[PDB]
Amino acid sequence: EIKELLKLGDLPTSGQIRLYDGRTGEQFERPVTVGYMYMLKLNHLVDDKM
Amino acid sequence: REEAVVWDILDEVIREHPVLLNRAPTLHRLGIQAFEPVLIEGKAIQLHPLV
Amino acid sequence: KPLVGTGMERAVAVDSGVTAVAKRGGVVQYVDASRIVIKVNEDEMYPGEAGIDIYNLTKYTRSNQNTCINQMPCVSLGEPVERGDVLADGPSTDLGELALGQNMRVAFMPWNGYNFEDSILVSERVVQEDRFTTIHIQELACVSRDTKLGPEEITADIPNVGEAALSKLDESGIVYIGAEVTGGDILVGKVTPKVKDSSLRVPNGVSGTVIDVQVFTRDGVEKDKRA
Amino acid sequence: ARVTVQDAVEKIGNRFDLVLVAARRARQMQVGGKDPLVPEENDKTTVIALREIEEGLINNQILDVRERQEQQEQEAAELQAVT
Amino acid sequence: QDVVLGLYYMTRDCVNAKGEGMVLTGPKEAERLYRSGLASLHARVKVRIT
Amino acid sequence: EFLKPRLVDIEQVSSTHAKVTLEPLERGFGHTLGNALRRILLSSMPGCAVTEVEIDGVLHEYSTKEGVQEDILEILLNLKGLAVRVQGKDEVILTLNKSGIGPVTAADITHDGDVEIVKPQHVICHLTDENASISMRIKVQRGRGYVPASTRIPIGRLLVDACYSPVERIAYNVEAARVEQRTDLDKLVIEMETNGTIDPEEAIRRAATILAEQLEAFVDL
Amino acid sequence: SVTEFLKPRLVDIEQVSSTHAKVTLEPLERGFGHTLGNALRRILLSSMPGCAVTEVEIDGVLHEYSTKEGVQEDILEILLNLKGLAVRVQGKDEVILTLNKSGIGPVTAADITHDGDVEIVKPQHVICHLTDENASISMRIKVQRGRGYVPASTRGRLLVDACYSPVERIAYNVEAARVEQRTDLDKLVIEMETNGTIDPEEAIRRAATILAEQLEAFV
Repeated sequence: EIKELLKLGDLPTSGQIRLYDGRTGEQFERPVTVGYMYMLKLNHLVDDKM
Repeated sequence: REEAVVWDILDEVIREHPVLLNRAPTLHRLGIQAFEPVLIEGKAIQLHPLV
Repeated sequence: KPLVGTGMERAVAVDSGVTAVAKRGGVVQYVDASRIVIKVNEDEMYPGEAGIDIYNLTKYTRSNQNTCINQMPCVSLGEPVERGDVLADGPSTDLGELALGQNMRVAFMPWNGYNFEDSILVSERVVQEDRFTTIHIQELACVSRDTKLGPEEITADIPNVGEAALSKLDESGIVYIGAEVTGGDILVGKVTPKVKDSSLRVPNGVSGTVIDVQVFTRDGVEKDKRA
Repeated sequence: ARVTVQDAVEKIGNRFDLVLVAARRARQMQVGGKDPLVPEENDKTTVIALREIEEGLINNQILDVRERQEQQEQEAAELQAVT
Repeated sequence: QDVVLGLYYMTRDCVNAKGEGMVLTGPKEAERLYRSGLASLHARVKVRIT
Repeated sequence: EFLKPRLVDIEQVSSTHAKVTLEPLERGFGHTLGNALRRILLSSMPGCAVTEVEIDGVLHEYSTKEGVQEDILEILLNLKGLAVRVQGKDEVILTLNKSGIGPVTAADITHDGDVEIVKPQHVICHLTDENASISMRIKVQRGRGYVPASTRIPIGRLLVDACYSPVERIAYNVEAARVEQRTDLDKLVIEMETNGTIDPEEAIRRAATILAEQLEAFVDL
Repeated sequence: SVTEFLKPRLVDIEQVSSTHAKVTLEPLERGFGHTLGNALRRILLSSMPGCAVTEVEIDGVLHEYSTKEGVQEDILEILLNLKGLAVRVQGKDEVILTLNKSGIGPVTAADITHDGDVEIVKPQHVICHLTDENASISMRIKVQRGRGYVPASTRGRLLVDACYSPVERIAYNVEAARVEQRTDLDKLVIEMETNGTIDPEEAIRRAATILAEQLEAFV
């Protein structure tokens, strides 16, 4: 169902897109995984520890 | 006040002066090692990966 | 709004009382960021006590972990709501769901060593959009204790300061509301007759905006003018 | 400049006496009166001491010889100034 | 951890790539053939090393 | 003799995004100029975003104003999303006055003929009552890069973050320009997504000007 | 103030022997170290006008995997020794050179005939060793002008990887360097060898001339 939903959107089925590099402008070999992860900011902030 | 001239003073007191970095559960002697500082815009100690 | 959730976000965001769940259904008569005034449909409405429900929202205030608990209305003006429906989204909620963090485009790859053991390498588009810029609130007390040789005033006049202290302090010595302060500033001027400066000063390293000033006074001690 | 002290450890073979010899020398340069035996690249007295050690011109024997020479110079100065 | 993956992907081989079985006059033009886009990072090749 | 490209065609496909086309290119210069111009366009372009906002009876950003269904802080983020062109100034101070129930868009701003609002449907806030009215002064100024509030820094002049950057998303793709009785000549098609304040020819021309300024360090112009 | 950048200048050229140099640049604006290093890397390493040995016809050799008596090296190894021979030429596009020598000892480019506008950067560069007196080697070595690396598989005739561009190794290491009151800028560190047909600083100025000429219709 993840693959079938990735086929409803026009995305590649493997979940992996070829990505270029912003520094050199040239392709990363062996396509990498891009997606959306729900990332959280925990309350261990660095200018309360320094 | 941290005026514009004390940062050159700071780069002239750092230069060849090592510091002892120490991770909090030190078990053997390789858990206290001395480095030379390189100043960081930031608030986090940048630590060389192999170490 | 977590794109990949489990559907239990709704029950946690309602059942923990951080959102303003509607008590009686009906039509919105008024929406402000302060209050929400709900006209009640007649079937859920009592015969006497004609009655329209006025939800007071809790704006920017201190949590127990110095985070900011804040409620924002998620219904417009003149819009039907049902019993049990949500009206104001609390902290970390989005239309009645449960939004702790935020959803971002993530690549899995080594990138030049900057994500070596467990580190994480972040674009500037995350920090330009303020999409993690959280809001912390600090309560700071200043107390006028009763000591020997005389009590301690909350006056504005402080020995061994200049104009750079009193430029932030009012006719009564307490900081204005809305004054942007940094570390080493003066908030409440308090003096000790020996006279030594015992004023409230902003802690080292913090900035901020004075959002609220509360003054508590014992019955019998007279009031400075800001009180 | 300085990354490793390995040649200085080679020429004073104890690795615990290197610290003492270079500390005696860097106190001769810091307070100190003396001027270094080596060109300085805006290095501090630590690295100038160890850099003198690596080229084999400061060890414990040279420092004791120089302090006997200064003691004899102070002796001759006291005798030729008074008598 | 990252650096051994970078080495294990670098010094390896595959049975066909760009520049299979060509001959190279040194390691400097090996890196020049990798950067210009004429060979692959793992492509078996006779080099002259000293 | 290498061949030298020219801006051969520009397709302003929408008000936001467009496609410029560079042709002819020698083999190899397609990705070099494409990555270089993508670098310059995302890094250093002149934008005109909001910098300071001064609402009427609001002390600080962490409060509300009676009669608007947003906070003052959400009003500041919606102003932070405002895109606006200025012409004959560096700084300019816009005015907003509005009563009445309904959305307050950017159309309610006094127009100030050197200043152009590029998206007049862009909603700032939502006034919610008849006898409720905001009245603000919005300091728009020219800049470059990204200047937050805390680093460059009365009580009523709220400081918002400055994000002076017209562009959003650059994507270049080379392709063979089989023409001119000479094949193997590339064709740099650069699609640029812009909020609206910069014409795409001006963007690609400033980006190439920035490269020809940086190369002055070791060649004589 | 929107056009005012921190245009740099090269602070040192810390060089080793005249075919190699390590150039630096500071202060570069944040993000310009990588695009200047990358743009000049792809231009110096992809397209630079130069002359190089392209194809070789030996007299007695019909095939690359062939054998010849009296010669220490092999034909594959003699083409590895001809890939490194660095030649400068005047306005002639391509020209043939002929090498005829028989005797005990090394056979270098100083024994190639000189006629024409050909100039060799190394008389010392050894083509092949010989161990007999009657071993007679005779090659027609054809140089040609081009624009970078053109391999053999994308070209008795033999096939030599004609590398026309004068550089051999170029690399850059963008490191942090600060101005008085700025947060973070860059310091480009180019490190570059040649083959000797051009000294390195003039080769970086060739790369700069080419990239500044490819932007002339815009600026």
